[PDB]
Amino acid sequence: AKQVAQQEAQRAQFLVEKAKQEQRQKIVQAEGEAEAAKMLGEALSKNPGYIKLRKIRAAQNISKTIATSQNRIYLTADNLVLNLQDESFTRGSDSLI
Amino acid sequence: REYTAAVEAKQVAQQEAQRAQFLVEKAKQEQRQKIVQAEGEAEAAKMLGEALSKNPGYIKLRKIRAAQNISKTIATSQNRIYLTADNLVLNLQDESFTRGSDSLI
Amino acid sequence: AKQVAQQEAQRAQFLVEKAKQEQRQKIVQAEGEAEAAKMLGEALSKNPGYIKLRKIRAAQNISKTIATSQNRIYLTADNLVLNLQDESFTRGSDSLI
Amino acid sequence: KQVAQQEAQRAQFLVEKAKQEQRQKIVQAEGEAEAAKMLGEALSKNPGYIKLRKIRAAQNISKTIATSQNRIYLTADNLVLNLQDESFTRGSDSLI
Amino acid sequence: VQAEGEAEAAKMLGEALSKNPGYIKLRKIRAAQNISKTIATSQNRIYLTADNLVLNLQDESFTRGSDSLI
Amino acid sequence: RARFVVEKAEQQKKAAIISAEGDSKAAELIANSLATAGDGLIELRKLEAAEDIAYQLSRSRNITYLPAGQSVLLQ
Amino acid sequence: FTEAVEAKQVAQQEAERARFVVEKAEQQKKAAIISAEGDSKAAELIANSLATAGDGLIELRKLEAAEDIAYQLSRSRNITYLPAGQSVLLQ
Amino acid sequence: RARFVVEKAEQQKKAAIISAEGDSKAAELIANSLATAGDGLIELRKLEAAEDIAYQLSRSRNITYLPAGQSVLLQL
Amino acid sequence: AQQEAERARFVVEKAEQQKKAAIISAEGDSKAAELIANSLATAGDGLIELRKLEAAEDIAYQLSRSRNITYLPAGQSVLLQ
Amino acid sequence: FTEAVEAKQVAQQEAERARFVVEKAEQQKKAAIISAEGDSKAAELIANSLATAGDGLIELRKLEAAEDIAYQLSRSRNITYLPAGQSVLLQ
Amino acid sequence: VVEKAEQQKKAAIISAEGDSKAAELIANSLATAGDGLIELRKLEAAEDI
Repeated sequence: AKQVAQQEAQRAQFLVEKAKQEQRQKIVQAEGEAEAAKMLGEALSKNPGYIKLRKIRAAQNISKTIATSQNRIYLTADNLVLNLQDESFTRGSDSLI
Repeated sequence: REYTAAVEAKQVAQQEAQRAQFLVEKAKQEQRQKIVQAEGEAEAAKMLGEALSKNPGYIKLRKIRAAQNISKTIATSQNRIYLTADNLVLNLQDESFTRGSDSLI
Repeated sequence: AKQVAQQEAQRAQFLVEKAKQEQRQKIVQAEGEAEAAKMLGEALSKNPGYIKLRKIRAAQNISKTIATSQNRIYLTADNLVLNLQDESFTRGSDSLI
Repeated sequence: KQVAQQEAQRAQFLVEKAKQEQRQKIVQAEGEAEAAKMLGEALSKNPGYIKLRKIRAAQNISKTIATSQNRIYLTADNLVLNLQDESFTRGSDSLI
Repeated sequence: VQAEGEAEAAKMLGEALSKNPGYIKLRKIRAAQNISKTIATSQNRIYLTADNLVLNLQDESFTRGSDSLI
Repeated sequence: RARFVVEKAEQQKKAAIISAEGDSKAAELIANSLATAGDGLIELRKLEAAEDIAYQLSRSRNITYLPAGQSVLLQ
Repeated sequence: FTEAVEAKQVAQQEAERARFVVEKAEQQKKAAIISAEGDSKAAELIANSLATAGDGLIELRKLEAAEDIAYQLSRSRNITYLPAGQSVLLQ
Repeated sequence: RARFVVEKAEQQKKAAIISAEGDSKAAELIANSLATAGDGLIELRKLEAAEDIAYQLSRSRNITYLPAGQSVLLQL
Repeated sequence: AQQEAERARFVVEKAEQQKKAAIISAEGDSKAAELIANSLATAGDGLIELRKLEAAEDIAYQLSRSRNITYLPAGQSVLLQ
Repeated sequence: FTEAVEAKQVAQQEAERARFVVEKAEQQKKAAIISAEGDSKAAELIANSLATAGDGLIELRKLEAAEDIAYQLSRSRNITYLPAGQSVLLQ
Repeated sequence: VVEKAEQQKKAAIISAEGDSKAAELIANSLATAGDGLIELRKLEAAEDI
């Protein structure tokens, strides 16, 4: 009673020690992340096309994942690129112009 | 007779006023708890405000991380969840595709 | 019949006295509110961030309540912060400038 | 014509009923007029009182409908859970 | 024959109503009541608006009538 | 009937006077404190009232919450 | 007649019971003052720090609160998440 | 019979003007007071009536509350 | 008596350690935010864009093993299989 | 007492385990830096080309990926395509 | 039907005269007093309906 309460408070002291270690975990991640920020921002300052390309690959990776999922998925038919009469057909080439 | 039972109910009401006195002491304890939490938040606010006022973007990364943690949480939940297909980044041909790279430049 | 109703009106006379006691209760509560308003409104007139934090805390408390509720709750999926590709994603950091 | 005779009598009874109604109606209006002066002067300085009353009214309504047999479809902005929308700051914004 | 009746009715009513058509408004109220008594025993399925119950005291339309009097 | 109506007129008027005193005295006090200080108390009371209302309705199986804007079809 | 006299006596005793309720209410006023002081002191500490710090703390609290809420509501079959601007569907 | 109908119409006119007299006396008291004061009483009474109405309808199984507009649904 | 002394020590210790845990976590978040802000302030948000892309990959993976998750194409009506 | 002693020792050991989590996090930081270098070198090459060539590949690759994605998702009865901006009932 | 219609013309004129006299009384009182009675009557009828 007296000691179950007080020793749970001492457990909280050790949870504070655990919090010290959790702090270091977060700082490790922040250090590595800062390094990544410098490298990537400089590389992408000339042109962000890499993002676009990775986005494309992300789609492909995601399509591999969801193809075997238990997840129920409703997509748009525009992903099939079948409406050749749509006014958005030329959009890509119009961007190239 | 019945109104001596009414008197007993009034004695209970007096005891309920005494329980309200107890609640006064309970409120003192609660006030102290609120003060302690507020001190923690004030110190946190100073430290976080400096860093985040220099450049927000820790918030963005923390929000991405929060999305990941939430996905792990809800992946084993009992909730029925309807998300938008835009999270799958499969529609490569629309005006939202370039949005991120446009934000960079 | 009417005389019985007149005795009911005598009961209602005691209910008028009861209403006077209720009035004192109401005034006491109002005094508490006035004193609270001075103290609290003074602090919040400088910066209402407390309210914001309190609202956050309220959210958490409410989530603990409804987690064991008999209610049927339909709730926006925006609370899951999963849509990293929308325009709302940056608003928080944008508010920080 | 017996029904018509009774109906004429009932109309007379309704005249007397209307007299009683006028008495009751006037007295209630009298109470309301006094209340209007007293309360309206106080609220003309700051209606925040009724804001608090409204809050308390909500709570009373809640306690009532918690037992009610009605089907109640409430909005999800009750249960303040959407910390990410513009209504999160709205209250503190109006406070300023 | 009916047209002759209507012509006479029009002269009398047009004179009176040109001063203040509020009579019609009162008549319209009575029509509501009469219609109610009819439809109260009707075989029709009737979907009315809840605004007929005046219960929403918080709506901006609440004061509307008194605002018209001002 | 009139005597009963008059006794009730007295008692209803007196109850109304008591209510007017209570409400006008609850105002003033509150209204003056809120004339000086702001509506911070109002907002705080709203927050804790939301918590309380959520609790009071937590045990009902005939109360349901729907997202703010859009009806669906429920089960 | 007797029942009206009985109810009259009940109302008299209830008026005194309301006096006891008022005593409870005055103790509740004291407790309310205490909690109001707590809210005021907390608001003061937090307002002074945020006046110069900004809302960064609040943004982080919202993010971690979203995590906590999602966790807290995970064990609840009576909760359904719907996307903003959905339509119609039951299940 | 028709004579009783006419007499009823006369009695109804009398009752109507009694009630209308009461209405105007009430309106006079209240209109003067509210002209001096304001509509604070109106707002307070609306709140009290909201509580009362919620209570009166609380025992009905034929009343459903729908969330501020909203369109179509069915809870199964 | 003994329980009151126990309560004094327990409550003070509990509040103290709770505040200190909050202090440590706040300091960690502040230092992390400092490291991130100082780099992104000169680099830009390109990092964040990549993090969002790979986070979308991860989220899709995490929600692949659940029949309670359904994806809908922004605007759509009613159906059910 | 006769569980709480162990519980505080458990929290102590959890702090030590969190220190080991820091050790693996140091290695994760190294791996993250390596992958960040990979992404920055890739981004540098690609940015240098696209800044003078134009989007080019991005449009072509989107077409190729549309074919690829349709193919990969072809083997699933949990995926359906609805017309853009238009409603569907299960048929 | 024509025989009935002639009698209907008589009855219609009688009732139209009644309507016009009612409209005269009411129009005068409302022209000088206002239409407050009508708003009150709307409320009374709402309860009745």
